Amino acid sequence: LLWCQMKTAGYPNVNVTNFTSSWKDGLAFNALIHKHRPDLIDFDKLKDSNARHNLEHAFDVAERQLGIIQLLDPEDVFTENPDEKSIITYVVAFYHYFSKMKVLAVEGKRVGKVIDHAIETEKMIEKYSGLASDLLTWIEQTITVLNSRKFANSLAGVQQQLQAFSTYRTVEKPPKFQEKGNLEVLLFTIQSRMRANNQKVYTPHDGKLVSDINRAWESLEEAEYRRELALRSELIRQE
Amino acid sequence: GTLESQLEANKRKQKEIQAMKRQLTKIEDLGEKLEEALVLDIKFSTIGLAQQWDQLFQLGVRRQHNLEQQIQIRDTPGVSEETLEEFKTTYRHFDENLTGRLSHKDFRSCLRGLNYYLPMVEEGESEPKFEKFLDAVDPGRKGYVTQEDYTYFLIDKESENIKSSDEIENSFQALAEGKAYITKEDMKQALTPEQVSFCASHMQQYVDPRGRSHPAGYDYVGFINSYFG
Repeated sequence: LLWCQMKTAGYPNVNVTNFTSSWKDGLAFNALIHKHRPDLIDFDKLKDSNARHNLEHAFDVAERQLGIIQLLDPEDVFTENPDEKSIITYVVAFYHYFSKMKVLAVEGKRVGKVIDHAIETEKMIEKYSGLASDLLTWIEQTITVLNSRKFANSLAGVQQQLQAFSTYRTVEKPPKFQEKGNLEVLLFTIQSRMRANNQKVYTPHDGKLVSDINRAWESLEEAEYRRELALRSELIRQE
Repeated sequence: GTLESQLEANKRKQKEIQAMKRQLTKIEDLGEKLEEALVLDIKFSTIGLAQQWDQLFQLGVRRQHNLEQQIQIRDTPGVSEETLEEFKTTYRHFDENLTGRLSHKDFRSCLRGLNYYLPMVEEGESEPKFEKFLDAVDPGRKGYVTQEDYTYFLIDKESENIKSSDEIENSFQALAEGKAYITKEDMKQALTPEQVSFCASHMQQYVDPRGRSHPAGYDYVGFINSYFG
């Protein structure tokens, strides 16, 4: 009663002091369902002299629009004999209903923010997994090509693979080292994402690690490098 | 400890890069003559470290921008001016004496005016929701709540940014209405079915204290302690 009196005294034109005679005009139910949801009822064009209407308006938007069902009449309140248990059931009903749906909306936005942030992280988690798999397969099928250390015997030929290897140096190495930097950027993005989200460790699976990429990448550097040694050894002999 | 100091560290990195892009010139221009000095070999490629320097520049800029993005995550309440004005009006209405401190009964009446599901005045019974709220507001049992004491609870209860996972812990309990298990239907009045499908895929089945398993019983405690713990 203190809740409804305090909330309806601030609301215009309705004064509620009891549970029997302050409710006969029907404006108080409509005011309390209008504060939490103004969008359904035009409270301003209602008058107390149409009191039997005023309940059956608000009573008609009570069950179907909101989901609270109980069987009375406008005449039952309109009679001088009051029903205390009916109005007690109604007041506890919309109190629990409005508190429930208020905390429902608040908790809904709370959970939605975090889970949207999370799923936005894991789509590009699968993107990172796919790019890492593609890049490491490319790495290990290119080192196999670069193992080949047998070719013909000619000054023009040795100079021609020198030119081809220099073009493979100066055109192809910058982008095929650039995907490693892009992968590192994505991994730090995931790190910053998780401690923004504050969950446990992602723990990228075995066979897909930065240490494995580094191991393969100095491995291809070494294979390149005692490719280069043998190249100019035979070059200077032929020269 | 605080995220403002990291700015300075990033700024210190921003103090390095221009000087060292200075330094990059005195490498690369030098390379310009040694490659015109009739090739030869240096065990080394300068252009590659040019891309690693550019990569360090880009990661530093992105890390800085993501760090102001984070400090905007943690320092934006998102509460509208209308909600704050309503909270101030409720604080003024509950404190009719204008003493700047509302009593425990006044705080309970204001919480009832804030549409909190708190049953009151049971016949010789004690409930723990009001006690927990009083402990969160005034843990010292001072008997009065100031303007800021209730405002901290309102800000932590209102919207948007989250300090700790404990509120998620005991807020899926409130979403489950105090039940140790939750259902998909309860989750589907608040959350998009996209995220509901995610939650049903990644969170397991609940076991009660009796040990019996519901087919529809879902435990948020184990899921939260598994991902966020």
